Formats: sequence, structure tokens, C-alpha cells
Amino acid sequence: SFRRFTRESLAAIEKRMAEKQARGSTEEAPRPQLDLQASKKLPDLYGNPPQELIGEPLEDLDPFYSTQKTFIVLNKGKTIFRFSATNALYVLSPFHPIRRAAVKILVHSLFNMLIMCTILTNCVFMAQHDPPPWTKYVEYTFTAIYTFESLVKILARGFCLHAFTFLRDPWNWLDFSVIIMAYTTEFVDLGNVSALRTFRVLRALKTISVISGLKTIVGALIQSVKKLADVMVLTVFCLSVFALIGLQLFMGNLRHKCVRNFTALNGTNGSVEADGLVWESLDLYLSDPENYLLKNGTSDVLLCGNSSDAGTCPEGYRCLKAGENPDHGYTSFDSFAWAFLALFRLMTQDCWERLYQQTLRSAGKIYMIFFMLVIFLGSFYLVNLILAVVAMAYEEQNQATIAETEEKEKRHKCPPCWNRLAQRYLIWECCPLWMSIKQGVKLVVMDPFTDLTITMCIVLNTLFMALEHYNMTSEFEEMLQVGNLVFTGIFTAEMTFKIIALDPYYYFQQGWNIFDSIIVILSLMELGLSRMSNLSVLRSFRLLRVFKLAKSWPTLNTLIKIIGNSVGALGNLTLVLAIIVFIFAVVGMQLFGKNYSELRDSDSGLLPRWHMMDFFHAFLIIFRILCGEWIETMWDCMEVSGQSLCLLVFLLVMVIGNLVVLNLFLALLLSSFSKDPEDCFTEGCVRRCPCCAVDTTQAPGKVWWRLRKTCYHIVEHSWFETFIIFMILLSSGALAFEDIYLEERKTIKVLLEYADKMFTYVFVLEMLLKWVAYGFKKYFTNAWCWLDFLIVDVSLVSLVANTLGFAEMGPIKSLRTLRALRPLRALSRFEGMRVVVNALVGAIPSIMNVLLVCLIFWLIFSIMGVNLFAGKFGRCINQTEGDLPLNYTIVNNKSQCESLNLTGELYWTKVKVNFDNVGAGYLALLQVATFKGWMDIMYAAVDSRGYEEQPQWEYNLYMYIYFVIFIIFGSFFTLNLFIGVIIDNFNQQKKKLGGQDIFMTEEQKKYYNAMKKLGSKKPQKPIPRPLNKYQGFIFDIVTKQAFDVTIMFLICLNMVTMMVETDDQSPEKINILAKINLLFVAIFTGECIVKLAALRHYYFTNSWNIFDFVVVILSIVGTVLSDIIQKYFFSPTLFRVIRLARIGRILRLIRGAKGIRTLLFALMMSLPALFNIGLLLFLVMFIYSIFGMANFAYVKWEAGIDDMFNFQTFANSMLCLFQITTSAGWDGLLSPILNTGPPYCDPTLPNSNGSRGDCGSPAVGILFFTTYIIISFLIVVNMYIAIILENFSVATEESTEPLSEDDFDMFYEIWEKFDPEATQFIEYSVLSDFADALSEPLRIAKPNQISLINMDLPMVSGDRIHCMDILFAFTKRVLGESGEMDALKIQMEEKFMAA
Ligand SMILES: CC(C)CCC[C@@H](C)[C@H]1CC[C@H]2[C@@H]3CC=C4C[C@@H](OC(=O)CCC(=O)O)CC[C@]4(C)[C@H]3CC[C@]12C
Ligand SMILES: CC(C)CCC[C@@H](C)[C@H]1CC[C@H]2[C@@H]3CC=C4C[C@@H](OC(=O)CCC(=O)O)CC[C@]4(C)[C@H]3CC[C@]12C
Ligand SMILES: CC(C)CCC[C@@H](C)[C@H]1CC[C@H]2[C@@H]3CC=C4C[C@@H](OC(=O)CCC(=O)O)CC[C@]4(C)[C@H]3CC[C@]12C
Ligand SMILES: CC(C)CCC[C@@H](C)[C@H]1CC[C@H]2[C@@H]3CC=C4C[C@@H](OC(=O)CCC(=O)O)CC[C@]4(C)[C@H]3CC[C@]12C
Ligand SMILES: CC(C)CCC[C@@H](C)[C@H]1CC[C@H]2[C@@H]3CC=C4C[C@@H](OC(=O)CCC(=O)O)CC[C@]4(C)[C@H]3CC[C@]12C
Ligand SMILES: CC(C)CCC[C@@H](C)[C@H]1CC[C@H]2[C@@H]3CC=C4C[C@@H](OC(=O)CCC(=O)O)CC[C@]4(C)[C@H]3CC[C@]12C
Ligand SMILES: *[C@@H]1O[C@H](CO)[C@@H](O[C@@H]2O[C@H](CO)[C@@H](O)[C@H](O)[C@H]2NC(C)=O)[C@H](O)[C@H]1NC(C)=O
Ligand SMILES: *[C@@H]1O[C@H](CO)[C@@H](O)[C@H](O)[C@H]1NC(C)=O
Ligand SMILES: *[C@@H]1O[C@H](CO)[C@@H](O)[C@H](O)[C@H]1NC(C)=O
Ligand SMILES: *[C@@H]1O[C@H](CO)[C@@H](O)[C@H](O)[C@H]1NC(C)=O
Repeated sequence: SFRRFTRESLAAIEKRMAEKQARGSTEEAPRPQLDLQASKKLPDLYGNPPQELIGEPLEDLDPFYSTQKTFIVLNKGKTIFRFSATNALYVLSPFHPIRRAAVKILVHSLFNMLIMCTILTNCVFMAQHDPPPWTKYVEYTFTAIYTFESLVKILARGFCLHAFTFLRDPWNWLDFSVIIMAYTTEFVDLGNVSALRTFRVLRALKTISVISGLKTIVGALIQSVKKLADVMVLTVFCLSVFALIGLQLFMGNLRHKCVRNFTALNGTNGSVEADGLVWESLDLYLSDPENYLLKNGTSDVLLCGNSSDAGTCPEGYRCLKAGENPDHGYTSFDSFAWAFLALFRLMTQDCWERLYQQTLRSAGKIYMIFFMLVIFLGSFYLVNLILAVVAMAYEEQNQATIAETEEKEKRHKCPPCWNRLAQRYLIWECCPLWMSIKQGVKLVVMDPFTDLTITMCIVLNTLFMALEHYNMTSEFEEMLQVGNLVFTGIFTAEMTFKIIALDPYYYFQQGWNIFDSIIVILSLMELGLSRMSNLSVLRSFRLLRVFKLAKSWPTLNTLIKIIGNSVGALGNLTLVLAIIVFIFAVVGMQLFGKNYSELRDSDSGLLPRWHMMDFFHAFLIIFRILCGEWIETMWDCMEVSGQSLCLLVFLLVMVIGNLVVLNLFLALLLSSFSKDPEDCFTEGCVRRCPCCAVDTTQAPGKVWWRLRKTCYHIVEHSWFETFIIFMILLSSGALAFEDIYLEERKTIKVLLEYADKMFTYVFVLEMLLKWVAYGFKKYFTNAWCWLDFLIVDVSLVSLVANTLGFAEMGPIKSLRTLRALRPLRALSRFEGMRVVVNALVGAIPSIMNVLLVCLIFWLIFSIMGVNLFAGKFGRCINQTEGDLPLNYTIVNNKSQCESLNLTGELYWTKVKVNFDNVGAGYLALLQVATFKGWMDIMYAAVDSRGYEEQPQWEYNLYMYIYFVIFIIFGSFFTLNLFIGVIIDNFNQQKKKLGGQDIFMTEEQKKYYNAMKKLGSKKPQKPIPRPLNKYQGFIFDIVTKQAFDVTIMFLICLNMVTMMVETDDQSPEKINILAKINLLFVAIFTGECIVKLAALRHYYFTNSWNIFDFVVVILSIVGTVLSDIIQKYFFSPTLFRVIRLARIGRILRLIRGAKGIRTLLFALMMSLPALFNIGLLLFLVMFIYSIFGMANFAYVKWEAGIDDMFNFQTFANSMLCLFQITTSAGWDGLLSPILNTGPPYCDPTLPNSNGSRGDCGSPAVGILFFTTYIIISFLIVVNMYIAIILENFSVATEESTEPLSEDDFDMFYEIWEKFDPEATQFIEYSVLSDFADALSEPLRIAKPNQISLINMDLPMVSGDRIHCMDILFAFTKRVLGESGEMDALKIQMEEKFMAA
């Protein structure tokens, strides 16, 4: 262009721009105008940097759409900066140094750094809660910078004058407000209301000024909620309907509790007597807290139930409805808002076992079914809908992003330059003197022989460090030191030899030699610091050598790639998430700081845990709520700082954090992706005995053939199969009567043992019959038969032990409990579970491959924890007071309080789950990674002190970092890898079989395909006209939208009528509610009667006309007739369900929805795939429950085991199994069955059965719980995958070819033109000149018409061309094979053919 601007340069366009409206003007395509936006390099025209053209305005070489008067300035980085040049009043001019200077500062990047040097410093000064008095001065300094920035920007573009001003960018005006207060509070009397100074922590958003990557990623994040639509509508609808159901059932059922026994007035007025003390009235008697009872082992209140299956409390107590609600009164069902909150808590899967147990105890066990109905509809499907929608949105965005560049692309490194001469002294390190040593070292260091050897020396070391535990003697330390020294020596020898073998110049090639160098030097320098002092965690980083297997293991490379992609390639989302967490923590602390000082009030300095008085605790609470535990802290709030603030803040942070984490997870996963039967057997050992092919003419030859034919005929009958299935079902079901009450029932044991004998009899006979039927092919080549063989063998050895009378040997009794595998025979009879078990068994190797690396990555942390927390958990306690540690002032170590054990009331004890060895470490890590029971482990860890020393309250605070790091690493990337592997394997299996799904059989295939068909339209008018007047003035209103609008208004009014319900009120509410309900029922009945003669009997179609009838009118008249009895009202439990059917009137609005219909269609699509999974899960639950019934029958009642939740009978065991199947709390069940001490168990107990003791053995319980958890996780993953696959597969419309009626118009016109008979003929010699001008372009060109001479055309008469066959071929081109519209045309031609 030019070196500098001239005054007359812009005149040529200024004299013409203003006349565009009249002279300039007298196909628009609004486009980005060939890219060329700000903050980009964009080398496209020249591609060569200028010499000294930096920091000057340019002539705006750009399309006129974005030129006007603006100009572009570039920096040394060629950053495009646009500035519109217009008059700014005063004496200012676009060509004046006061603007040249501002532009030159704005374009330059230096002051950019300045900004980044300021705000981060602010982020430190803002994190203090007790600032020093002198920091005020520093505050001014900060302001004295920020305003500067704003000033320069104004000087470049203007304030708000013409265009492209400082206030046109959305990100700009945010800083404006930051300036306001920066000059306001200094010179104004502050308002009466304080705590407004928390606005300052919004300038952290200014961090989005670091780079454009933050801006584009924020735009990407915000460009997903618009796609995410109507899914929240469906979620709100489901939550509302479930809350409405829940209100009608458990209303006022959370106040039940039992009080001590009453006594009559005993004369006088208003005087209730009890144990010699008199109370004034009933209100003041039922409200005193002393008159209640506490559940044993906990500081809570017991609840009663009047039903036969709701529990009770001991004698001397009667249960009534009085008092306040449990948990400070924030959980209840009295009103709609609390019910909504409880249902939302149930959706999130927060601590819901508490509410589960409370509701079950108060109302009854039979109500558990209700919970079974919510989880399946609230815990999985809505979450999966959200997941699938966001995944589709992200995939579409990435597809568009890559397609943009795909379309677009089609259409020095030596700063010092002084070390090169040093290379003249390098490389040639062999020196002029010759040596044969180098050749020898090069030869001996050869990969396929020595390298494997070194690998061995790495594995054993990993085991050698694994030998760390409690209570060793000096020998173990000696061996550990010797082994460590030997391994370090061998490593240093390898290094020294390798560097001599391969020249130092080539040594640093891939960086793994660098890794070896740093690990060797670190190990040596750690070995050097081994004296009396300087002892620390000497593992340091020598555990890193475990990763050196990366060469030999092609699986850990994927984990390394994922970890690497977590930084750099996708390194901006982590920054955004960190910024969000930081700002949320700071705002929470600022808001809720000075409201926790009143919560101690005891023990002279006992501060409750999880507070917000400091930055660290706020960060911990933010991390915890991100993990998925928020209700407990919300309860701690809302009683010290208000109720309408914590709710909003917590909901906002939860939503934002979950969205960000989920998007990061998806992005990382996608990046990581980037007739004789066979006689005996084959021709094997037959060379020794060809004794089968013998004379078949005599009896010895014919008998075997006849018998085998007979057996083949016998096994083929269906009656035999049904008999066997019935026997299997009965045998499986007969094991439910083995509870603790079997001894009392004298007349059931004999029947049970007779059945036990008969089952084995029939099974052995059946097995032998099949054994003689087929041959030796089965039981040895078929997979299914081996299981039956093994079970029959177990039963056979059991029966031979029983019959011989030697069943009192001992370990023989162990096989008796192994009968719980009997129900497993039903895994091959129904088609059913066969497909799902096949799919599950076809994926084992991938699971093993992932499991190996998982165990290694947890073993490293187990070793670290074993070192760091060895023997720091013991404490001695006073038995009478309970299980609380005393103090450090009196008792300090074990010796002191073992010397104080004079009267026999001090007991030393250690936590159930600890870190005393590697196995306990594995158990603790499994407990932590599932977020169940981690609180006790964390509390013990923080409470730690010296070796076997008594704990000190919060002595080692900074040990939360280890657990935070573990949760970040081991619970996120391993999950990503597992999900990716499973998805890859499942998709590969899907591609292998073909275009057919896996979890479906033939019958379900037929149903799926048949009901998939869509498209059925029939808007006929079968409306008679007895008199056009009377019906003609109403049917017009019927057709208009006014009718349906009034209908939805009536539905909404009914919804708001059912809105208002609470506990007992005055009758004036009840009467009004009943009157409104009656009016709405009346209007609905009238509405349904308006049908009358409007549609006659022609309305019985697929439309929603039977649904509303049968759901609304029959149910409402039934309920109202049940209510008008007016004689008596017994069994209110049998009364609420009657009016529960009124909720069916709220489900009619779906008919007029938009996407809810499609999502319900997805439900209907998916159900068959979930049926089989449910069947398999139920079978697994049954077998595990019957197995567990026989081991934990007489365990002590403590912690998570109560009288209503135990293993003493079938129903309670099933309830516990349902509770645990979602990993909803199993520490409380594992703890009681783990203890084995005389302080907590009595080995001598008068058990009703021939057994001793009161507690079991953990060695079986640990396996019992672990295997069940693993199996449940694996099955739930399969359900998840099937649901999402179906949901994102049904998102398609395509075309079903429904338009075929308007096809014969052209043919009718042609016939009317030439011959109206539909049987005419044509000739190509005339066609080539006749078929030239045709409208409705459904025809072909003239050359293409000639090719139709021998294209599906019979030859009749003198080589004439049949028109009807041409019509059939033409209609067959699109869909002429089956239909309802073209079928009439084909039938018309066929009928014309007849005559
Ligand atoms: C830039 C964003 C993404 C992260 C910002 C977080 C850190 C840069 C901040 C948060 C808390 C800050 C700490 C808060 C408190 C202290 C103690 C302070 O000195 C004291 O010990 C003061 C004692 C007292 O509190 O009275 C020195 C700074 C330091 C370490 C701060 C250093 C900077 C920290 C780690
Ligand atoms: C205390 C008060 C004054 C705070 C007010 C803040 C909002 C007015 C700001 C803060 C963040 C801004 C958003 C940050 C990022 C973007 C992306 C940006 O995307 C684009 O430029 C793409 C084109 C388009 O979205 O139309 C559009 C503006 C928007 C939504 C901004 C709109 C204005 C927002 C909401
Ligand atoms: C980063 C920011 C934007 C997060 C959101 C903060 C505000 C929405 C919060 C911070 C302080 C809050 C206020 C703190 C104290 C009170 C007093 C409280 O009751 C009174 O004492 C009312 C007295 C009156 O109205 O005169 C009513 C809510 C209110 C105004 C709060 C309203 C909500 C506020 C402004
Ligand atoms: C905290 C300490 C004790 C352990 C972790 C230290 C890491 C921050 C450093 C140490 C060694 C570094 C590695 C040393 C050498 C290289 C080779 C280097 O290779 C290249 O530059 C070329 C890559 C290619 O071949 O394509 C890539 C980075 C990498 C793996 C480095 C990645 C970062 C590492 C692991
Ligand atoms: C490693 C990540 C996960 C920490 C996340 C929070 C950090 C940004 C902040 C929160 C509180 C900060 C601590 C607050 C006070 C101290 C005390 C003081 O250190 C000590 O007295 C020695 C103990 C140590 O440095 O670990 C200075 C650093 C430290 C640990 C700070 C280090 C940085 C911490 C952990
Ligand atoms: C890198 C991988 C392989 C493991 C990561 C583990 C870290 C999260 C651990 C290892 C060493 C730990 C540190 C080891 C020692 C200390 C000193 C400790 O200080 C006290 O106990 C002070 C109390 C007092 O003596 O008065 C506080 C925890 C801290 C910083 C630990 C914080 C957590 C660390 C960094
Ligand atoms: C352990 O608990 C017992 C029971 O509370 C404490 O004994 C109390 O004090 C003396 C003995 O110290 C007894 O005579 C009293 O009967 C007990 N109760 C009360 C209310 O005083 C005992 O002191 C506790 N501590 C130790 C170390 O034994
Ligand atoms: C109940 O007794 C009180 C106190 O003696 C008395 O004032 C009151 O009138 C009595 N109420 C009756 C008798 O209804
Ligand atoms: C503690 O309460 C439980 C609850 O069932 C009861 O069984 C037990 O007997 C109580 N303990 C004592 C010592 O009475
Ligand atoms: C306590 O009251 C209940 C109420 O049903 C009664 O059954 C029981 O006998 C009473 N017990 C005593 C000791 O008064």
C-alpha cells in the first residue's frame, strides 16, 4: 500500500459512501467476506513479512462489505486489529498523534503481558480472610492500572459515537463496571447494607483475555444448551408427576414416633399423670423431647408403624403422630416443594438409603415397589437422555469444525549459534588411540538377548518393595537394603555401559535415555542422604521404574497418550475448569464466612468439620460437591445463613461443574479414539477297536440301533422339555424355606428332604438317558453340558456321603452349602439370557487387558499409602463411654494406657479398615474410589500422629492432597480407558455379525421391524349432515384451535387445583377443593359427551380417542361413586389408592407435545433390550441371596444391620441386595461381619441351631461383596450402552415413500389426448418425435427413451410397445412393489387387462 497515510487517500471513498442510498446503488449473500478477522495470522495474499511496516495504519485491503472507514493494523505477530475512523468531536482527528500513540500501544503485545502480570497477583490478595490493615493502599495501585487500559482503548475507537466503538464488543463493557466501583467507594458514604464487596471477585473472568482459545472454547461450551431442548421439559414433567404420586401416599408419615405410656385425667381438669409427675395438657406432653425414645447405637429418633409389616418399639411405649420432622425438618412429604426436593435428591443418587429405610419403616415393606419404579425411570433413563444429547451435539460440532478446514484446504531455530564448534570436540569421542573395548561393548549390548534380562530385574524389584508391613525384625530391613543396593548397582552399570556403547551425541534421541538419566541420578542422590537425620519418605520417586515397561506393553501406551492429551492438546478446558472452581470457592467463602462461629459452643474450641472459614476448606467443599455429595453440607447451611441463598448457589455450582466435567470427559474420549445318530466319536482310537461297525442283521446289531432311535425320538418331544423345566423351577424355588424358623416347623423337614432325594434321582436318570442317546459328543464337546455334569457330580458325592452315614466327618458339610448353584441350570433353556451371556463372554480378553494395568496403577498407590500410613491408627478407649478416643493429655501411647489399665476398663483398638499391608491398602483404595465410607478413612488419616501414638484433633491437615490426587487420577482416566475399550469391542462385534443387533432374538427381531414401520395418515370427513344449521354453528368451533386452547387451559387449572394439599387443615379448605374437583369432573364429562353424533361410530381409530375415554371418565366416576358412599370410611390405605387414579388426567397433554412423543417412542423401542438384562440381574440376585442366607444368620446387630434389614429371612435379604445393587452403601453391612474380638463377640452363645459364636469370618465376606459389586457394574454398563445406542439410532427420519396417489394424472391426460382406454400402444419411431415437450419432469431424455425398447417389455403384434408394462416399470422405479395408492393404479390396469 503506502508507508504512511495521506489526507486525500480516503476522500475518494468518502465522497461516494454517503451517496450509496441514491447514486451508489441506483444478490446480497451476507458472508464473512473471505475470512480476514482479528486475532489471526492468515497468510493468504503475500505470505512474506514486511521489512519495517509494523505499527502503522493500512489502506484496508478488504471487500467493501467490511471496509467503510475502518483500517487494519498489524503487529510483529501480524495480528489484524480493526479500527473505524470517524470524527470524535472536539478538535480530535483520525490523523493526529494522540491517536497514533494509542494505536501503537494497543497493537503491541508488551502491555498485554502487563495485564497478565496484574490480575493473577490480585487473585492472591483476594484469597485472604483477615487482610492486614495496610493492604488498602495496595488496592489503589491496582485501580491505577486498570483504568489505564480502558483509556487507551477509547483513544483508538471512540466511546459510543458512530460504530466499531469500545462498547460494541460483548466482552468489553464487563470491565466498565469494574471501573465504576474502583472510583465509587472511595468518595461515597457506603450504604447501610454491607457484604456487597464480594462483587470484586468477578474480574477473574478477565482471564479470558489470555488467548483466543479461551474465547472459542467458551463459545463451544455455550453452543450446546440451545441444542439441549425439551429434555429438561420431559425431566420436569416426570419429576412433577412422581412428586404428585408421592405426596398422595406418604403424607404426614414422617412424624410417627412412640412416647412413654399415658394415663387418664384421674379427675380434675387438664392434668395428665405419669410416674408421679403431672403435665398441664396434651400439647405440652407430646412436645417435650424427654418423652421420646432413641434408636440404639445412634443419636436419632425411632419411628413406628401401625401396619402389620412396619415394626414397633418395646413394651411401655405407644406410637403416635407428634413432634418435628427428621433431619431438622428439611426432608418430608407434607407439601409440594419438599416432595420435589426429595425426588430431585432421589434422582441424583445422594444419600437415599436413609430416606429409603425411613419410609419403609414408617409406611410398610410392601411400599418398596414404589422405589423400584422410580430408579429405573429416574436414575438411568433421564441421565442417559442428557448424555446422548450432549454427545450428539459435541460430535456434530467437531464434524463441522473438521469439515470447515477440509473444505478450506481443497477449494531460524538456532538463537545462540555458538555450540556448533563444540561439536568438533564431540561425536569423535573414540579419540585417535585405538581400542577394541568399544567393539566388545557394542557387540554385547544386543537387543533380543540382554534387554529381556533387564526386564526381569525390574519386575522383582517391584515385588521386593511390596514386602512392607507391620511388626518386622531386623532381618527384613537387612534384606530390603541389600536388594535395593543390588538393583541400583545393576541399573548404574547398565547406564555406564550403554553410554559407552552408543556415542553421547546419539544418546538423546527419544528422551527415554533422559528419563533413565534422571531416575538414576535421583536414586543415587536419595541413596546418599542416608544418615541419622534427613530421613523422610525415601520411596521418593523410585516407584517410577514401574512405568519402564512401556516398551514391552502396548496397552499402557494408551494410558500414556491419554495423560499426555490431558495437557497441551486439550490443555484449555482444564484451565477453564480450574478457573471456575477457583471463582466458586472464593465467592462461597466471601458470602458465608462469618456465619460459622456459633456452631462450636462446646469443648472450648471444637470446630465442626467441613466449614467455610478459610480458602482450603472452601476448596474441599467445592471438590466434594463436584464428586456428588452435597445434601449434608446444605443441611449444615440453611440454619446459620438463610434458606434462599444456599439452595441457589449449590444448584448453580452443581449444574455448571457437572456440565464442564462431562464435556471434558467426552472430548478426552474422542481424542483417545483418534438317519442314524453319531455312534461314539470321530476316527480316533478306532484303530484299536473297530468294534462298532458290526453285523447289523442279527439281534445284537439291531438292538442298539432300535434303542438309539428310541432315545432320539424320546429326547425330541416338547413334553419332556416342559417337564424338565418345571422340575428345575421347583428345585430352584424349594430352597427359600431354609431360614432360622425351620427347626420349629417339624412337618416341613421331612418333605424337604424327600424332595431333595427325588430331585437328584430324576436328574441322574435324565443325564444317563441323554448320555446313551447322543453319544460321547456332548458333555465333552458342547459347552453347556459340562455345567450340568459338574452340578450332578456335586450332588452325587453329597448323596453318597449322606447315604453311607459318614456325614459327620466335617468338611463334608461344606458341600452342603454349595447347593446354591442349583438355580444355574436355567441359563440355557429359555432363549432369553443365552444371547446376553454370549455377548458378555465374547469380551473377556479386553476386560483382562484393562484389569492388569488397573491393578498395577493401584499397586503403586497402595505401596505409597502403606509407607505413609503404617501403624498410625491405634487408640485406646473407655468401654463404658463408648468408642471415642479420650485425649492426648493423660494417655499418649500404648504403654501409658496399658499401665493405666488397672481396673479393666481401657481397651486398645484399631480401625476396621487400615493400611497395615498391601491387601488392606487394596481394600481401602476400593472403598475410596467408590465414594462409600471414605469419610472414616480420611478422618483417621488427618488425625494421625507419630508411631503408635494417640491421635490429636487435626494435627496433620495437609494429607487431603493424596486423596485428591488419587481421585483425580485413578478414578477418571481408568474409567475413560475402560469405556473406550468396551465401546470399541462392542462396535467391532456389531460390525462382525452384520446389520443386526446383538441383544435381540428372532421373535424380537420380527416385532422390532414390524412396529418400526411409520406413516399412517387418514384425515377423512365421515360427518353426516342431518341439518347444516345446528351442527354447523358448533363444528366450526370444534375445528379451530380455540377448542384445544381451552382444553389445555382446563388441564392447567386442574393441575393448579391439585397443586395445593398439605396436612390436616380446617374444613373450609376441604369443601372448596371438593367443589372445584366436582366442577372439573362435570366439565370433562360434558366434553366427552360432545362427541355425540359428531363422528358417529367412525371415530374408533388409532387416534387418542379411547385413551382419554377409558382413563378419564371411567376412573373419575368410579372414584366419585367410591366417595359418595357417605356411610362409613374404613381402611384409608384402601381409600387413597382409589383417588390415586385422578392423576391419569394430567397425562393427556403429551398428545400435543413436540418431542416427548419421540422420546416415549425411544422408550418403546428400547424395552425389549432391557427385558433380558433384567431377567439375568434377577437371577444373579436370587443366587447370591440364597448363598448369603446361610452364613450371616446370627451376626450381631450393629451399624448398618437392624431388625428390619438383615439376612434372617428371604424378604429382608432381598431388600438388602436391592439396596446394595447400586453400590448405595455397603460399608455399614461389611463392618458388623468383620469383627472377631471377645470385646465385641461371645464365642459361647446359646444359639438355637447347632452353631457357636456371634460373628462370621471376613475372609468370605470380602469376596462376597467384591464379586457382587463387580458383576453389578458390568451389567449396568451393558444396560447403559444399549440405551444410548438405541437413543442415538432412533434420531432419524429418512423417507417411507408415502406419496403415490398423484401419479396417474399424466397418463390420464395422455389417454384423453389420444385414446381414453388405458390400453393403447406406442412406437419408438413416433415416440422420438412426440415425446419432446412434457411438463412435470418425471420423464427422461430422448436418447434414454430409446433404451427402453428392451427394458421389461413384452413383444406382441408387429413389434408394438405395451403401455401398461411401461406404466408398471415406471411406478416400480420408485416404490412399485408394495403400497396402497399405486396398488389402485395397478389393479385398474389389471382389470382393464381382463376385458
Ligand atoms: C491463578 C488461579 C488459577 C489459582 C490461584 C490460587 C493460588 C495462586 C493461591 C490460592 C491460595 C493462595 C495462598 C493463600 C495463603 C497463603 C499464605 C500466605 O502466608 C501466610 O502463611 C499468611 C498467614 C495468615 O494467613 O495469617 C502466603 C501466600 C499463600 C501461600 C497463598 C499463595 C497463593 C495461593 C496458593
Ligand atoms: C454484572 C453484569 C454486567 C454481567 C453481564 C455479563 C454479560 C453481559 C456478558 C458476560 C459474558 C458474555 C458472553 C461471552 C461470550 C459470548 C460468545 C460470543 O460468540 C460469538 O461471538 C459468536 C456469535 C454469536 O454468538 O452470535 C457471543 C457473545 C457472548 C455470548 C457474550 C455475551 C455477553 C455476556 C453474556
Ligand atoms: C457475584 C454475585 C453477583 C453473586 C450473588 C450475590 C448477591 C445475589 C447476594 C450477595 C449479598 C446478598 C444480600 C445480603 C443480605 C440481604 C438482606 C436480607 O434481608 C434483609 O435484611 C432485608 C432488609 C431490607 O430489605 O431492607 C435480604 C436479602 C439480601 C438483600 C441479600 C440479597 C442477595 C445478595 C445481594
Ligand atoms: C517430577 C519428576 C520427578 C518426574 C516427571 C518429570 C517430567 C516433567 C519430565 C521429566 C523427563 C521429561 C521427558 C524427557 C524427554 C522427552 C522427549 C521429548 O521428545 C521430543 O521433544 C520429540 C518428540 C518426538 O519424538 O516426536 C518429548 C518430551 C519428553 C518425553 C519429556 C516429557 C516430560 C518429562 C517426563
Ligand atoms: C496440590 C493441590 C491439589 C492443592 C490445592 C490447593 C492449593 C492451591 C492451596 C490451598 C491451600 C494452600 C496451602 C495453605 C498453607 C500452606 C502452609 C505453608 O506450608 C507449610 O507450612 C509446610 C507444608 C507444605 O508446604 O506442604 C505454605 C504452603 C501451604 C501448604 C499452601 C500450599 C498451597 C495450598 C495447598
Ligand atoms: C507423585 C505420586 C507418586 C504420589 C503423590 C503423593 C503426594 C500427594 C504426597 C507425597 C508426599 C506428601 C507430603 C509428605 C509430607 C508432608 C509434611 C506434612 O507436615 C506435617 O505433618 C506438619 C505437622 C507438624 O509436624 O507439626 C504435611 C503433609 C505433607 C506436605 C505431604 C503432602 C502430600 C504429599 C506431597
Ligand atoms: C471410664 O469410665 C468410667 C465410667 O464412666 C469412669 O468411672 C467413673 O469415675 C469413677 C472412677 O474414675 C467411678 O467410681 C465412677 O462410678 C464412674 N462414673 C462417674 C459418673 O464418676 C472412669 O473414670 C473412666 N476412665 C477410666 C480411665 O477408667
Ligand atoms: C379448668 O381449670 C382451670 C384452673 O382451675 C379453671 O380456671 C378453668 O375454668 C377450668 N375449665 C373448665 C372447668 O372448663
Ligand atoms: C438396643 O436396641 C435394640 C433395637 O432392637 C434392642 O434389640 C436391644 O435389646 C437394645 N439393647 C439393650 C441392651 O437392651
Ligand atoms: C402401655 O400402653 C399400651 C397401649 O396399647 C398397652 O398395651 C400396655 O399394656 C401399657 N403398658 C403399661 C405398663 O401400662
